[PDB]
Amino acid sequence: MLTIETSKKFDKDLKILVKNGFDLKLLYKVVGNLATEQPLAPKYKDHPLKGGLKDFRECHLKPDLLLVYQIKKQENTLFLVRLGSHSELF
Repeated sequence: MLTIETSKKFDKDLKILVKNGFDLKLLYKVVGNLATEQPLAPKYKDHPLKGGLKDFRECHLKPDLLLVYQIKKQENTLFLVRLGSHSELF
């Protein structure tokens, strides 16, 4: 399967959600849904970004939370990017 990587800005994102209301295992648990992309909220539904950067896609595991990440088939790994909410971060 594909591993799970983390970025810098990402580490600073969870710290803001964990205080307001978030779980640690939730991420390692949602990974199974990120690789398959089954839920992603029916009304939301994951989608690409396009515009010079095709290797970039964001989803929403929760009804009020996004999740930007980038896949790397070169070594089958799931590298995350961002995660949280617009109102939360700002």
